[PDB]
Amino acid sequence: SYEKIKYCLVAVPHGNDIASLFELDPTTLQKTDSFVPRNSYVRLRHLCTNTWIQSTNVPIDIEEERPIRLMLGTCPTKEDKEA
Amino acid sequence: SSFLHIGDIVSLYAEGSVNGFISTLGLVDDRCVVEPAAGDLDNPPKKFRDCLFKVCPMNRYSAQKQYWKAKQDVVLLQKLQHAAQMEQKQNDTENKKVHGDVVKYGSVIQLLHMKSNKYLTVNKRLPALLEKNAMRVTLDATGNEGSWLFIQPFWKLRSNGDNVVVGDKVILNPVNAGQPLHASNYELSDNAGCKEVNSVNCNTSWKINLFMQFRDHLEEVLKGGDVVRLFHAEQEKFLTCDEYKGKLQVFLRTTLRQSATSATSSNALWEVEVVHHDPCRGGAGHWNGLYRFKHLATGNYLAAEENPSYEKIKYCLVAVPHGNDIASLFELDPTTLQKTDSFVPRNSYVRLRHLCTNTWIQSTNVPIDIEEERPIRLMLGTCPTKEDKEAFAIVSVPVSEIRDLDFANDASSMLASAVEKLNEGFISQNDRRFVIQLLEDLVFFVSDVPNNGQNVLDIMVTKPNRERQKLMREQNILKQVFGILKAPFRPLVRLEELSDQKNAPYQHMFRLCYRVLRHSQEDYRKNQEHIAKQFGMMQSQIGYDILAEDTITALLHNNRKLLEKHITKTEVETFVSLVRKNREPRFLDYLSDLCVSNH
Amino acid sequence: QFLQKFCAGNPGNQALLHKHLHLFLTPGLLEAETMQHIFLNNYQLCSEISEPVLQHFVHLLATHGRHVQYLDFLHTVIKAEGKYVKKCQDMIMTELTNAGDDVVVFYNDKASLAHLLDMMKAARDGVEDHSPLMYHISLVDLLAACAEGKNVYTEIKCTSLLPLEDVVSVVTHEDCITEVKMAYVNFVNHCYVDTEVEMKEIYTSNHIWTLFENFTLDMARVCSKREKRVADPTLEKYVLSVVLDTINAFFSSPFSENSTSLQTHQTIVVQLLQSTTRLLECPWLQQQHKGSVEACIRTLAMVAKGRAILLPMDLDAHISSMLSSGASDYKNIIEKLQDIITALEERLKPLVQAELSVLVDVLHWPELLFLEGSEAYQRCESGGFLSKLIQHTKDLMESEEKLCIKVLRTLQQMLLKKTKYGDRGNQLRKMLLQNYLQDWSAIAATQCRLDKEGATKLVCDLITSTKNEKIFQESIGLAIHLLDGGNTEIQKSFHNLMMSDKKSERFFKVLHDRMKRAQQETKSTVEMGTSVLIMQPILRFLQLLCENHNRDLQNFLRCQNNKTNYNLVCETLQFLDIMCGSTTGGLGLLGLYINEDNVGLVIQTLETLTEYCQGPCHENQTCIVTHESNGIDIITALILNDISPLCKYRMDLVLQLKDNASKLLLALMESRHDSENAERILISLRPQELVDVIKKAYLQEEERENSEVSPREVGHNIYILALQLSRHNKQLQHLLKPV
Ligand SMILES: O=P(O)(O)O[C@@H]1[C@H](O)[C@H](O)[C@@H](OP(=O)(O)O)[C@H](OP(=O)(O)O)[C@H]1O
Repeated sequence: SYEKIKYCLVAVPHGNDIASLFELDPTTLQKTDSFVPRNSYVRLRHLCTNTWIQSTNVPIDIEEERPIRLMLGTCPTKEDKEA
Repeated sequence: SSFLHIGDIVSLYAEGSVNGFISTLGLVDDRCVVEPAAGDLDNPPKKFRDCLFKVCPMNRYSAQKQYWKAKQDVVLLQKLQHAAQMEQKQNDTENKKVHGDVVKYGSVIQLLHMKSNKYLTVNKRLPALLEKNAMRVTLDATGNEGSWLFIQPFWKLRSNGDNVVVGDKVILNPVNAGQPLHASNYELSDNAGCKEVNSVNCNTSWKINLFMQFRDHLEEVLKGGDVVRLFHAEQEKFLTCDEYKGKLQVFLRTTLRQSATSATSSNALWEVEVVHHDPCRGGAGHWNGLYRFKHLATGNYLAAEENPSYEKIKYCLVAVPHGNDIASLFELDPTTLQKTDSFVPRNSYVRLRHLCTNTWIQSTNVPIDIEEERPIRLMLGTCPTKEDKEAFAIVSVPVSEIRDLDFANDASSMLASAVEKLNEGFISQNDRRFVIQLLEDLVFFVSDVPNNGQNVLDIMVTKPNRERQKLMREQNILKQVFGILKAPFRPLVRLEELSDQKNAPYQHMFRLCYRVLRHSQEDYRKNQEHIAKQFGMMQSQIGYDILAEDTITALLHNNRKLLEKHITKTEVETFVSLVRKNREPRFLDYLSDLCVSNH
Repeated sequence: QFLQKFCAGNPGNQALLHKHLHLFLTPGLLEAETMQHIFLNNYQLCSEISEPVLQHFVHLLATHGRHVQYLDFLHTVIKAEGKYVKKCQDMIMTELTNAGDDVVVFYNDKASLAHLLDMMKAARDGVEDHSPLMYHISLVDLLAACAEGKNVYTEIKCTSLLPLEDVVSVVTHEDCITEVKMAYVNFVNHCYVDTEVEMKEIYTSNHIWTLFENFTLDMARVCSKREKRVADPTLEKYVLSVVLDTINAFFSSPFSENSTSLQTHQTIVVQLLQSTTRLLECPWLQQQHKGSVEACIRTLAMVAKGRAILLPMDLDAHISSMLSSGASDYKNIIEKLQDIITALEERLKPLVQAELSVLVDVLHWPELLFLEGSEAYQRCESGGFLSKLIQHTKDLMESEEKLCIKVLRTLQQMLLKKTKYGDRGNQLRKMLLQNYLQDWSAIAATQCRLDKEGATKLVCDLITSTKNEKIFQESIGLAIHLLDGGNTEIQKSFHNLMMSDKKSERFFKVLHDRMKRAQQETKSTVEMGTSVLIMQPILRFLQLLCENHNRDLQNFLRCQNNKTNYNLVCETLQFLDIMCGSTTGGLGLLGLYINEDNVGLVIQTLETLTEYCQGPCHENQTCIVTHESNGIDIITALILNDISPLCKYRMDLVLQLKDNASKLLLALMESRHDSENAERILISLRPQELVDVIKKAYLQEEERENSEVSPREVGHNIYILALQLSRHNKQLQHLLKPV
């Protein structure tokens, strides 16, 4: 249905395709590009599409009592409030 | 990316109900307003000097507060004063010691306004003027204990104890009030399109936009936003821009004074802008960088345009209303051999080059105003070749002059609006009240005496301020004052009916105007001659209680030339006739003073 | 209805019903009525009321509907036995503001004002027992009660909700009932005339004068009705109670001096003065109401004299004359039983002490009860009963608070010196001990044995995790008793536990949180609040830890190896600075902050600071000397500036304060050769004043008659302080040289 979410996160059976490649963008200022510290906030971006993952408040399972599943999307813009 | 540091100059951008930078109304107003229509992050407001705040550490005010309350026995007062001075000294050294320290979330910081040198504070006791629910936020010179503001995360990504990063959205929570700052949606009646800032529970987020770093804030280097004037060493003239025939033109003003450097002018003040990728960011200037020059008096940007007649000057310097175009970009070429391309030293000779055209600015001896007596405006041109005999010294400006210019510019703009409103025919009670408030403020400005409730109309000046008087004349405010006198008596108000209580508010306004004229001229020949040029209007209005006679006597008392030229038999006839009608001894005294001048 | 009558006027039944409070915490008008009756005229229950009750009531009002039973309960909760509860007012106001506009409804719009008038005329005869009109009246009264307390934000919010113009417009209408008029007047009195907000709009405005002339009209109608025998009790209460109070509040305030400047205000003031003059003439007024009327007349009269108001001769003479006049056998059995009860209680009181003292002695050596050679005897010989007591005390903390408190008190008595109860008590103790069971060194042995059992661990566990003030206080007392006499074994045990235990961070945090609360309470004092009393035991416990020159313990008090360090050393210095007034206190106004009550605590703080420095530890000395609170100046001011107000009736306390201050300063630089400490103290000190105070101490032999600490001794200590300082200051060395 396209909404502000142009692309939706989904699970693919095979990861050999480039569509499963992701980079990590640090939230704070790290020392050059050294090892990623454990327990650190990161932002996920799609290499193939060059988009940043965003969270949406549209439940996937709308047709049930008290939906608990929330769709995750990607947008070209960067949202610094999400990590 | 960089971390926020104490002493950095940053602009706060409120995100929420209203999206805009936080600024303050000019003049003496202490209110803070967020203007959504002024601009956004991509396009900062034209007057960005009001949105700049410096971050300072905590400054204790317990000793100062105890002094102030006690003032508002003698030995005790002196002891309190010594402590307050000691406390002020202890604070001053602490800020210097803490300078350069990183700012961490959950810490207390103070925001200081650069233009007004006033701390942004919150008063819990007094509610906001517009939104009674919220508390009051205002700018205070010394700053009370409410200046302290906890800087707290707005994102869940940051946490208490984390260093504040530039561009992070933060919440400023006052220590005492306990309610975060909030950009209200209540439009201010005084100024359309301006909102209000008050302390109340909300979801507003303030984004930290960096303008200049603490390291680059050195006073020995040229920095973005500095108020400097360009002095032509070869011709010993100051760069200036003025309105000649309905169009603003740039030139070099010829000065008859023996010392050219002393010919300081309010219209010769320029502001240096460092152009970077980020419009909000400023910072220090480099030799290889690009600069923009802005006229503080008007706000136009210096640039070059095709010469109508071409002469050796292919392109002539002119002022353009908007500086976004590349035509306003200029480069600085050092005259001496400097160390690589480091910071431009303050008070150093430089040559201006046009990036778009790749030409060097030159001075020409062809006056712009040829059709006038003793022309004083000289055209400035540009040529492809380089002339090593010409440069532009960057002379610094004191803080007092820039503050006065901002006051004069703001006062002139409102007076022009008031003149237009009066010329239209109808003015509301609120508008005339604001005009009266502005007039008395101007009267205090020219007089310079502290405001302690004394009547403005009855005030004396021991030593007139020459600088303010010159600013008063140059900024055309006296012309606005003359317009305020002319338009109403053209009818909205009639002189013969002024005695009626219905017209009483107007009488006070006219009285204030003459006080400005009287205080504007004192021991200055140029102001006296300029005011005396409209002798007809003042003479016609004599007889009514507007203090017109007092201004005329004061102006002509110390000037023999004007006294002989203007006072003919007609004025004596008017004075004696008024004496007969009133039989008031005051008029006799005025004639006696008129008879003898300068003893 | 039976329940409400049962708990009517007797707090005992109210507490008894409150025991099963959770029964009534359900929606229902009857339940709310019972809740209101239970919390009626009971300060203890009202002050002890917890968040859930108030939150639940606010939720019901927001959701269940607009009802008055909730407001009635809230109103009784705020006021109990004639004294307001600040906590309840703040909590109620915060909940009302956060709830939204559903709970709080104010009719301010033009349509709303018309709606008010339409109901107001409908209920002209009277107010129904269940209607939105009285819901608004109760809300107005509730807000006024909340604004009565000292809270600037609460008054600002209340002022915003009901502006001055709205009150004038509603009251001035001819179709207005007395109930709303009295409520609005009370609200104005509690918010506008009496307020901490600097705006003070009421004192400078023309809106109030409309109320004043309306008040004059109301009084005129009241007296006319009295003459016509049409008296209405509601109106009589209105004019007598709130109208007089509002008039008194305005015209007795210091901001009203400039309020009355115009002729119109002057005439209105005259109208009020003559109106009350007519009111006092009538005899129907009672003595209780006469006093209020006379007070208003006196306040009005003095205002007239100050402003030189002009009044008609006839009433002016009458007012002056009135002012001058004012200036110039079942009962036998019941009583007999009461005396017998008192006599028996007094007679048997000494024996209870002996009976209780048997418990601790039994706990000392439980072995004797069990037969020799049995398993129980062996277990009791090496810990056993006592060991389980300490271990299970931690477990029962949540199960029974009283049992743990009693155990701790019993343990404290175990670690305390025995006392002679009396002849009868001694005989009972000896008889009981024979029936059952068949010195500093002793105290030290007892302390070591309890530490072996786990008393130190128990005290640490109790302190770090506890939501009960009494348990925390008892644990501190037990620690002080354990460490009394400067026992090294207990001090080492505390050090080992703090290092090994991972919860020592919570221990330091709670002490830090407790310390700051004391400073805030001390700052707010400008009798003693609960925080400051619990301050002293913490300082005593810390001092005992650092007793006998323990360097490592002193270092851990300053800073530790954990992630976030709390420096307990400077908290005492800050507290002392605020207690004495800080900078202003040391600027010659020292005597204006130290009272007879707080001398003891100040001495404890100074003594604790001295013990910290008397390591000799350099880190503590520099930390106190270089602290930003500038506590050195006040410390010096103690020696220089004598506490004159206290010296008038108690000089020994001043001398003790001087002695402790001198000792602390000596310890600050006792073993320091650097001039940084000497430079800072010298900057705070004045060499000329030091020689003067030394001279006064030498000549202060007059008060030596009744001085426990000789003024000569403290003078010599100050001299040694001066001599130590002369090494770095040339000027002080010169004066100190005698001729
Ligand atoms: O000492 P006097 O008689 O006042 O003369 C001053 C000066 O000699 C020039 O006439 C003029 O400077 P420029 O011609 O260089 O402007 C200046 O006005 P100014 O204040 O407008 O410079 C005068 O005030």
